[PDB]
Amino acid sequence: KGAYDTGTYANLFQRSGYREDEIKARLEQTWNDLFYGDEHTRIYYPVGDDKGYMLDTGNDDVRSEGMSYGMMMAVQMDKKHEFDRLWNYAYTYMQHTEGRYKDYFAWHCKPDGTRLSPGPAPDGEEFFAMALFFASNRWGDGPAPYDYQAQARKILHACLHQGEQGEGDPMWEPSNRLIKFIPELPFSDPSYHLPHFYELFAQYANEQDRTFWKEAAEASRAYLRTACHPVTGLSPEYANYDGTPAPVQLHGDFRHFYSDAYRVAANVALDWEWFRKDPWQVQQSNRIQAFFSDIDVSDYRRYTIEGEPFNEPAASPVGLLATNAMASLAADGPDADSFVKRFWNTPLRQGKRRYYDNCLYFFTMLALSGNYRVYQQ
Repeated sequence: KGAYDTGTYANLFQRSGYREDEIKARLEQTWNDLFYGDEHTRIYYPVGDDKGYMLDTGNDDVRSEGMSYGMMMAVQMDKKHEFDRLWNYAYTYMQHTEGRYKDYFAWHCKPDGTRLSPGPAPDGEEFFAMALFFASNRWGDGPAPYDYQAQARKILHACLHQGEQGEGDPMWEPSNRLIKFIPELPFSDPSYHLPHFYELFAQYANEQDRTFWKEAAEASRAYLRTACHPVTGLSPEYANYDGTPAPVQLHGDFRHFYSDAYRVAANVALDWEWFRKDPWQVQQSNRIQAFFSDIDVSDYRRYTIEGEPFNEPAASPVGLLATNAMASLAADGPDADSFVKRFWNTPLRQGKRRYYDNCLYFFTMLALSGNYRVYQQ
């Protein structure tokens, strides 16, 4: 039985030998550095009386992934003031009130709130919805826009029913219950698949959509079994509905293992911890850890999914290490303890390119300390 049933969350740092007091302190120190740290470390910036944003330091913009990530970090750490500031920013500047993207969020804007392009990034919407359901369950609903449960249901309504609402498109393909890369294109991004979140959408979303969310959970677990390489455990950034790498796109070649694909190992391991439904998830976690067991983080590259290294280095090697270590929630092989200790000894990234690494880092620090939890009711 998973943590959803038992209420017990594995403290992998404690199992590795770290003291409960040091683990708590390290998690609180990670939060303080990311949200209130110095100018070379922090990624959260308050705005006036009631807003705040998560800055993509590398691109000098604010992304719906990043805002939704910040809200999930905040609710898991019981930080309601920061949650409400991030949510108010996303609600005020990024969420569409009309047109083909009604109730979706512009995927990026300038820090001042100016939208840069109207189209969404579906992984943003699913983190916004999960974080808002947890806000409702931990803290209770306030007046709009802080009526968390109704806001979450409104987002997931649009995710499934946008084509009925007007000229746009839903974020899930109805015929196969799989999330799409963007509403308009007929392929997916394996890192967007969160079967563990869809299990909870099946409990918390509008009653009419609960059967769909439960089928989406099963379809996504099966989809990941097709998308992850059976030898290396590596997955492509973009994949066809059948799990093979999607064709080269106008904006780049996403057939390889790079930034987006890092989250797959993290997502598989958390579904295993929460629901414990697909034992393949243990072997997938063992495979990716075995692949990286003898590779230095400073030497991480782009890889073909069959494990051929490019000369090109990883842009977010600390992010990749974080997701490899989060796989210890599921992995039972010879490398699981080593990755937990290597992660413990790795500090937050600093400087211009810190954003993506530091988001993935914080979620691993939550999960390995036993603090990435389901908030029920």
